[PDB]
Amino acid sequence: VGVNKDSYLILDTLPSEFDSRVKAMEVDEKPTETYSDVGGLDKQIEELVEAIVLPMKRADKFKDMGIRAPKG
Amino acid sequence: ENDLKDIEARIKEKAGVKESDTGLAPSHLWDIMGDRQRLGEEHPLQVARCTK
Repeated sequence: VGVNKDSYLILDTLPSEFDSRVKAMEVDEKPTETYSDVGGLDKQIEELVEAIVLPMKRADKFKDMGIRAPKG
Repeated sequence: ENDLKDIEARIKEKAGVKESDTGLAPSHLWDIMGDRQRLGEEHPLQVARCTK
């Protein structure tokens, strides 16, 4: 929260604090390298897409299936 | 021999110990811009850092 310094009263609410090194983890218009920088080893790619990307987007099917999310 | 030992300490004590401080001969006037930095608030700043 905000608190008025002069006389301590909640002024407002504010979003939660984060430490400075954690605020730069974010994207800032990160460049892509897409699959055009990768030739050979397609199998690896396929496993990655199934594990991470599709349980995000296809997160309803996952509940249908009756299983719990992957943590990584 | 012992009179020598006694007089070295005496010369040292009377000369005194002092702390060297830097100077500048091309500054014979420094309170043409020293006075502006002095005595009001224009301000020396409590340094902070953005966290969000």
